[PDB]
Amino acid sequence: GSSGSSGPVDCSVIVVNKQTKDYAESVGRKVRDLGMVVDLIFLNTEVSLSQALEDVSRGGSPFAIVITQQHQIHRSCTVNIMFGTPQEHRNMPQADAMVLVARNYERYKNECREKEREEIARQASGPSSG
Repeated sequence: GSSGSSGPVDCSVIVVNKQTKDYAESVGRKVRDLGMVVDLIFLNTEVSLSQALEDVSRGGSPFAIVITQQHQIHRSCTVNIMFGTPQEHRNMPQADAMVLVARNYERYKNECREKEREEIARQASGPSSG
């Protein structure tokens, strides 16, 4: 390796609010219980959601979870896929999300792996270096 910053998050959790630090800390770990890389994005009065969504895609994050005060009450997040057809799941129960994520993920991987190292046989410094 070299250092290891973080990389692409299978399912990144978007939490603009702070109060939802624990609640979000779950939905995120929940996706991890499936064996999917998840992270927590805190935007404590900083930037906006999109700003994160933009980094989500560009970052690689195929799935992005939306968290917020309300979402806390209803206890539901918004799973927005970044890869493949534009599928926007609005209002979804954790259990479901976990299934929609655990399910999609399975497939996504099938398309992710593809094969033992793509045809490309040369790295010569890749993306994300800093």
